[PDB]
Amino acid sequence: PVWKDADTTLFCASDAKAYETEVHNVWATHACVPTDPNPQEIHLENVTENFNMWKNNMVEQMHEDIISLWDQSLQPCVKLTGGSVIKQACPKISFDPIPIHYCTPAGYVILKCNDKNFNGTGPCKNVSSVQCTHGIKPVVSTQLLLNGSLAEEEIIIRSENLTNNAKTIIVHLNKSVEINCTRPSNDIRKAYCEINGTKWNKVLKQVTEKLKEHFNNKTIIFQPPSGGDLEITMHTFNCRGEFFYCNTTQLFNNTCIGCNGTITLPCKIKQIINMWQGTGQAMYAPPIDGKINCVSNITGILLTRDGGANNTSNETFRPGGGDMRDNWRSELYKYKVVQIE
Ligand SMILES: CN1CCN(C(=O)N2C[C@H](CO)C[C@H](C(=O)Nc3ccc(Cl)c(F)c3)C2)CC1
Ligand SMILES: *[C@@H]1O[C@H](CO)[C@@H](O)[C@H](O)[C@H]1NC(C)=O
Ligand SMILES: *[C@@H]1O[C@H](CO)[C@@H](O)[C@H](O)[C@H]1NC(C)=O
Ligand SMILES: *[C@@H]1O[C@H](CO)[C@@H](O)[C@H](O)[C@H]1NC(C)=O
Ligand SMILES: *[C@@H]1O[C@H](CO)[C@@H](O)[C@H](O)[C@H]1NC(C)=O
Ligand SMILES: *[C@@H]1O[C@H](CO)[C@@H](O)[C@H](O)[C@H]1NC(C)=O
Ligand SMILES: *[C@@H]1O[C@H](CO)[C@@H](O)[C@H](O)[C@H]1NC(C)=O
Ligand SMILES: *[C@@H]1O[C@H](CO)[C@@H](O)[C@H](O)[C@H]1NC(C)=O
Ligand SMILES: *[C@@H]1O[C@H](CO)[C@@H](O)[C@H](O)[C@H]1NC(C)=O
Ligand SMILES: *[C@@H]1O[C@H](CO)[C@@H](O)[C@H](O)[C@H]1NC(C)=O
Ligand SMILES: *[C@@H]1O[C@H](CO)[C@@H](O)[C@H](O)[C@H]1NC(C)=O
Ligand SMILES: *[C@@H]1O[C@H](CO)[C@@H](O)[C@H](O)[C@H]1NC(C)=O
Ligand SMILES: *[C@@H]1O[C@H](CO)[C@@H](O)[C@H](O)[C@H]1NC(C)=O
Repeated sequence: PVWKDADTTLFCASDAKAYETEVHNVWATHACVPTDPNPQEIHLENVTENFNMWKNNMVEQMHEDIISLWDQSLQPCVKLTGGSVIKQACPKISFDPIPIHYCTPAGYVILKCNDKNFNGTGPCKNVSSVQCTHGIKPVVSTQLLLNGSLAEEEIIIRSENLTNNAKTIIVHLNKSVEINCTRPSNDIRKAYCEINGTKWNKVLKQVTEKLKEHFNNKTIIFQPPSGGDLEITMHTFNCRGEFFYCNTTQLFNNTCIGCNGTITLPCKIKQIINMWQGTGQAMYAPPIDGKINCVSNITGILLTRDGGANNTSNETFRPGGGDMRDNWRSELYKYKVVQIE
């Protein structure tokens, strides 16, 4: 029972159904193995281990997987890409992510931090050892993290360096907030998201208080993004194959901390997309017929702190996103691959 930090090629596992035509099920059918039937972790009594969620190769390996999955499934009619115009089919596919597990080969094990207040960086006291991670839904989105896990007690603030304003902050919520997005049946690209306002604003209240704990009680100010290409300025996600862009100004600007009802965010289903996998534009086909609906859980927030506010008494935070590696980070944060012996 000796180990050291190391990186190896992992393998993936999932409860995919071989009959299902959903693209995540197909990709996991040919690319992952069945999940462990009898998994079990080994408690490491009075062992303290150092983790770093911002420098973890697991994240890059999952990222490479999700790039491959999307490359094979969600494929665009036209892909303007650094001067090329690769054209191809874009059949309306079935899209709904399933949990994926990340497993070590023989000779390696993953270490899992069970400290219920772990912030992703430095020491962990209650350390367990596993062979596979839990099932992680690979939900691509900006500004808001959806379908995710929740912090087990206090709202957790994750960052590689909180005093460096350039490094993204991940708010890990301890209570989810439902966001219910609909494109009603047949402007066929107009859509909207509904969110409970009292819930959302109570949770933003709590986030404010946490950030106060992290910033010497400086005043905390929320604002929408300041410049961006649309995938950043708007909450962008995929609903049954369609790319939704949603204005979140009503979430990051009324402050509202007589306002307490149901927030309705306007949204558009875009066709031309700035891809998150790599630089380039992808053009898909117009939306499917019928009502397109997704009821997701908001479980985390991607935030960028404003710079140059050192000599002021405020700290400004704006929703961020773009690098999906942080999206996988928000779930992989408690894991670490150690080579055995
Ligand atoms: C570092 N690496 C280089 C290439 N890259 C980009 O260039 N961008 C820039 C682009 C606009 O500027 C926005 C991109 C983005 O997040 N797109 C996106 C597409 C679909 C969905 Cl559903 C979504 F949630 C997000 C990020 C990724 C990061
Ligand atoms: C450590 O985490 C494990 C995982 O659930 C569990 O035994 C318990 O929460 C913790 N154990 C102790 C002794 O605190
Ligand atoms: C949303 O959150 C609720 C309560 O936090 C949970 O029971 C439910 O499973 C979550 N939904 C999804 C799709 O994870
Ligand atoms: C969430 O964490 C906050 C601390 O930021 C705490 O005050 C609150 O009671 C927690 N709520 C839930 C539902 O866990
Ligand atoms: C994370 O926790 C460690 C140890 O408690 C601490 O050194 C580090 O500053 C923390 N980071 C954040 C962003 O709270
Ligand atoms: C965090 O950011 C500040 C500001 O840029 C920098 O001075 C400091 O060295 C950073 N921390 C580390 C550990 O590099
Ligand atoms: C979501 O929104 C639609 C349209 O407003 C509504 O019919 C539905 O009841 C809402 N809730 C759920 C869980 O779908
Ligand atoms: C919103 O959730 C809050 C709980 O904080 C509750 O008071 C209310 O029932 C919900 N509002 C609606 C319109 O469902
Ligand atoms: C922040 O303000 C609270 C007031 O409730 C105080 O107890 C706490 O010491 C303050 N912390 C810092 C770091 O200023
Ligand atoms: C979001 O809506 C507000 C008005 O409610 C508008 O001022 C803002 O420009 C919109 N955001 C974008 C990115 O268009
Ligand atoms: C919200 O901030 C935006 C700046 O992007 C601006 O459109 C608006 O004035 C602010 N909110 C209100 C209620 O004015
Ligand atoms: C969140 O989970 C629900 C329940 O499976 C799902 O219907 C929804 O599409 C998910 N959200 C996203 C953005 O995938
Ligand atoms: C702002 O303050 C942080 C830490 O106090 C420092 O690292 C950073 O360089 C400062 N930025 C400027 C522009 O002075």
